[PDB]
This record gives sequence, structure tokens and C-alpha cells, in this order.
Amino acid sequence: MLLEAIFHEAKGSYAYPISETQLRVRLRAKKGDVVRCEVLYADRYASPEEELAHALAGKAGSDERFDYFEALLECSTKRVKYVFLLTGPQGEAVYFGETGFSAERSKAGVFQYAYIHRSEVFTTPEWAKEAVIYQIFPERFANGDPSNDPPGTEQWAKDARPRHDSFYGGDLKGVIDRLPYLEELGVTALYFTPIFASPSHHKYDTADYLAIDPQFGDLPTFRRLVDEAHRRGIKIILDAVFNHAGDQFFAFRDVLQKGEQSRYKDWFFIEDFPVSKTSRTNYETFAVQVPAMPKLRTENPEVKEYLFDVARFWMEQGIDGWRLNVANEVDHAFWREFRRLVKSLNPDALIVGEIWHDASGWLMGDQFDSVMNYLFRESVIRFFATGEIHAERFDAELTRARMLYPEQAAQGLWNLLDSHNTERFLTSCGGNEAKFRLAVLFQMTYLGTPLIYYGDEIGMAGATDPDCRRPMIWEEKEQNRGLFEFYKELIRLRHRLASLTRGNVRSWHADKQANLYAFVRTVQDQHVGVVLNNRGEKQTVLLQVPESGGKTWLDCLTGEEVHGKQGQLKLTLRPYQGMILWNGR
Ligand SMILES: OC[C@H]1O[C@@H]2O[C@H]3[C@H](O)[C@@H](O)[C@@H](O[C@H]4[C@H](O)[C@@H](O)[C@@H](O[C@H]5[C@H](O)[C@@H](O)[C@@H](O[C@H]6[C@H](O)[C@@H](O)[C@@H](O[C@H]7[C@H](O)[C@@H](O)[C@@H](O[C@H]8[C@H](O)[C@@H](O)[C@@H](O[C@H]1[C@H](O)[C@H]2O)O[C@@H]8CO)O[C@@H]7CO)O[C@@H]6CO)O[C@@H]5CO)O[C@@H]4CO)O[C@@H]3CO
Ligand SMILES: [Ca+2]
Repeated sequence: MLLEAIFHEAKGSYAYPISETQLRVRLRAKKGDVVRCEVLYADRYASPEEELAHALAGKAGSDERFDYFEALLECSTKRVKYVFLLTGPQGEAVYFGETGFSAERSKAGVFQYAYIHRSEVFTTPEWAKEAVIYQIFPERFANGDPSNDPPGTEQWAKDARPRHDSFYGGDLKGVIDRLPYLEELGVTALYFTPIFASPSHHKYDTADYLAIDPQFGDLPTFRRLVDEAHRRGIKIILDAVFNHAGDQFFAFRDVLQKGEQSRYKDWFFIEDFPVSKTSRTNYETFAVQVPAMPKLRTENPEVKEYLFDVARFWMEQGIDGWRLNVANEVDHAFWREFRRLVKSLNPDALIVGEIWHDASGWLMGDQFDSVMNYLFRESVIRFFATGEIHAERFDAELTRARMLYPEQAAQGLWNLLDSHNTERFLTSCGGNEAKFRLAVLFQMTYLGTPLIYYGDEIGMAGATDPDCRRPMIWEEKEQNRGLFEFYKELIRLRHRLASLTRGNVRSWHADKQANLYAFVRTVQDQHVGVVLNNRGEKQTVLLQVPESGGKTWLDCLTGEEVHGKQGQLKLTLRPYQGMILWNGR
């Protein structure tokens, strides 16, 4: 077996505890190269003459090129030394340890996890483990208060087509009025984009981190929404824009005024004075040359404590969490501390990060709890919407992302389809509703936290920013209530099947020819199998289903009963159909 392709490290996403006494270990190797993987272990100070405990590493999944093996280690001592025993497709065995590969357990060495401190067990909020979040872009959801509209507000019609500077009147009062709709739908949390004082319609260019923007309301109205939402089982997550401030932020303006006499010049990255008010900025900003968004020096204690107080104040209004905008561009020390402050102020406040590349650095358990799953979106787009990838590539991409981080994080990844930064999924699907629904059926049953973008639930469409930010369709006859009900039902299933919210994932079938993909979620003795006929034609499959995990399943969407004959289940699905099979346990 190609030894150069065998990986593992006693830390990170390959070694970590899931309790003060249990260590999870994962190992990867070239696909099909290793057939069996066992973990021989013991206490670090245990005598050489003592008996080595065993542990069988299960084949947790396999992507395009790798096989992932996973096993659990019981460590009452909270200290452990372990070595792997890999067997090839032809009896060939070999030990794998910190020293290297040897046919003699001794010469291979033995990996070590020095100690499992209880304060380092990756822990995330319990409510966020089984949530369905709804993303609200305030300016475009509901105008409940006509009196606070910006000047030049355009019509709130379905044929409306926003500009980079348009305003429609969306406010917090509108949200509050819509809580019945949100509750009917079944969402358990609402993610808001920035809602703090700022001149734009997106408000990511913060003018005052301590005041709800005037066109959105006031502290009372906000407090009111938080309460009205809570009594309906709906939590509130706000968008923290800590990487940069808007050029209206008091501190920036003071610099713009007093130049390098400013008590706040080191709160930013100023290269020379005076500070530019042109198209050529002489201060660091978000992205490239974006005058309105100067970068905050979060490394500066002065700036850190301020932003931290901004956190305290909103946390004092009762919000349940944060989504950290452009988080990968602010220092780790800030986030570790931000975590200690947040989590001490409220143990159940969820911290979600927005990173557009491997986020394993912020997902060890001492910073964020999860992040936006842009990976889930790229896989879903290319599989369901554009048809650029088949069931087997889909399976792979899905699995590679699964192994990226520790389970605590993976379990809570915000699985989105689109955002206020992309074309609307239904549009990615070229208006094809059939394909659209299958993606939702998948999103609502897959591993992670499903995130619904306002309007998708009733059929809205649109190109990227700003056409994806159209005013919400509220007139019932202009809404696809058929879809609404579809969402509602799936949302009820997810809440009802513990498997769907707390189980693990395992591929079940993937025919690249038929383009049929299926997986199975499992928690304790419950099993739920999702079959997806992602093709425009009627098709028939035979899925391998040993009767140890049940010989009978029930299609949760239709109520049809299916049975296994000699360990094989034969299904027939209509074009673009998907069945959600519960094993009754
Ligand atoms: O004024 C700027 C901008 O501010 C706000 O944007 C915030 C946004 O809403 C938050 O979500 C977050 O953004 C993060 C984003 O969500 C992540 O996906 C990621 O972004 C990456 C992109 O995904 C990736 O595509 C790539 O981006 C490249 C583009 O693909 C490429 O086309 C090009 O983009 C240019 C645009 O085409 C062009 O229109 C122009 O952009 C203007 C916007 O059109 C306009 O709406 C506005 O945008 C606001 C926005 O509305 C606010 O919500 O002004 C823009 C110019 O000022 O110019 C673009 C390039 O100059 O090039 C990009 C660059 O590669 O990479 C990115 C980054 O990896 O990360 C984002 C940051 O975390 O935060 C922002 C800011 O707070
Ligand atoms: Ca308004």
C-alpha cells in the first residue's frame, strides 16, 4: 500500500476529544489502498508490559482520491498513546506511528495526545444543533413603518428591479408584523444582515455601532422584535462588521478632522496625512479602494475594547448570536477573546464565521462554532442547478467537505443556496422548479444547519447583486404557495426526525450514469435514507439494504411503504423526485 499517501496528525481535524475522556481519531489513505484500520492504544505512562487497548477504525467515507477511517478512543486517564495497524487488500499489514512505518509495532513509534483538558473540548450551543435559520435583508423584507422611509423610495411591486442605491422601505416593524409568517413557516432563528446606522442600503459601512439605523427603527422597536420573536421560538443573530468601519464612524471622522492630532489615528491604517476624501484613498480599506470602508485595527487594545463593548451592549438587548463578516481578516487573539467574552456573557450565543476558504484555523473550538458552508453551495449549484457534475462527483465534493473540520463544527455548518451576494438559486436553475425543489429536499435533510434566504420559500428569482435584493413578494396571489407548503413540510420533518438534525452522514448510492444519489443519516437506532433521482426521466434503482438496519421503510413525504427482499430495495422515482425513507426506529 502506497505509504506516502497515508495521513494523520495527533491534533486538529484528525485528533480531537468529544468529551473529557474520549478522543476521536481519523486517518486517510489512497482510495482502495487500505481495507482495515485498527488503533492500538493505552495511557501515556502505562508500563511497556501492560496490555494495549484496541479500537476498530471504521471507513467513515471516501472522496475523489481518499478513504477516510475514523475511530473512537476511550481515555479515562485523559492521556493516550496510540499506533495504527493498517492491512492492505492482500493481508499485508504495517504499523503506523509518530516514527514512521514499520512491520514491527516498536519501530513505528506511537502518536501522543498529551492531555485532554475539559476547557478544550469543542462545545457549541445546543439550540444551534437542530435549527433552521432564515436570512432577513432588512431594507427588502417588509416596510411596516412608512414614516421612516428613506427619501426616494421606489414602488414595492413584483416587477421592481433594484439599483446599487435604491431604497424600498424595509424596516424592523415590518419584520415584527411578519413573525406569524415566519413562525408558520417554521424557522427557529433569523439571521439579519447589518442593521446599525449607516448611509447605504446594505449598511456594511457602519456609521454608529450603537444605534439601530433610523430607517429601520430604534432600540425600543428592536427590543420589541427580540421579544416578539422569542415568544415564538425564533432567535436573533446579528451581523458583526468588525473588520472595518464606515467613513461615518465617529473615530474615523475625528481623524478626517484633526489629522494626526487625532486620539484615534492608530485605530486605522493611515499611510499619510491628511486623510483622502477622493477616489484615491491613503488608508487601508475593505477590499481594494473602497473609501466608505476603512479597516479597523483590531490588534489595537483601544479598538478591541470598543468593539467588545459594542458586543456587550447588543448582547444586553437579548440577541442570540453573531455572524462575523470578513472574519478571516481580523486577528485570532481578537476572536479567542471575543469568544471568551461572548460565551461568558451567554453560553448559548452562537458564533458563526464568514470565510471563503479552508476555515480549520478558526474551527478548533476556541473561536467560532461554525461558518457559512460555501462548499455545500458550490456542490448543490453544479449538481442540481447547472448540471455540471454527476452523482459521483457530487458524492465526492460532499464528502471532502465533511472531513474538513471536527464534527462539532461540521454538524453546524450554515448550508446555504444563495445570499444577498448571488443570483437566486431558482435562477441558477434557469427557472426550473423541479430541480429547485430537489435541492431544497436535499438541503432540508443533509448534515448541517439549513439557511433559507428570504423569498426563496415563495418563489422569488433574480440576478446577482442587486437584483437578488428585490422587495419581498407579499401578495398571496403572486406567491408560490405550493412551494411554501413544500418548505413547511420538509421543515416539519427535519424538526421531527432526530436523525436529520443530530445524525451523521453516509453515502448510500451514487450512479453517475442515471445521476441518482442517496445518503443515510443515523443517530442511535434511527435511520433515514434520502434517495434523489436528479434526472428529467422516470428511473428505477436497487439499493443495498441489509436487514440488520431494518427491512422496511416509510416514505415520509408520500407515506408509501417499501420493503426489502433479500437485502435489496427497488425504487421507482418520477422525474426529479426524492424520497425520504424512515426506518421507523
Ligand atoms: O462596497 C462593497 C460591498 O460591501 C458589502 O459587501 C459585503 C458582503 O455583503 C458580505 O457578504 C461580505 O462579503 C464577503 C462575501 O460574501 C464572500 O463571498 C467573499 O467574497 C468573495 C466573492 O465571493 C468572490 O466572487 C470574489 O469576488 C470577486 C468577484 O467575483 C468579481 O466579480 C469581482 O467583483 C467586482 C464586482 O463584480 C463589481 O460589481 C464591484 O463590486 C461592487 C458591487 O457590485 C456592489 O454591490 C458593492 O458591493 C458592496 C455590497 O453591496 C455590500 O453588501 O460595491 C462593490 C464595489 O465597491 O467590484 C468587484 C471587485 O472590485 O472581484 C471580486 C474580488 O475578488 O472574492 C471575494 C473575496 O474573496 O468575501 C467577502 C468578504 O468577506 O462583506 C462585504 C464587505 O463588508
Ligand atoms: Ca419603512
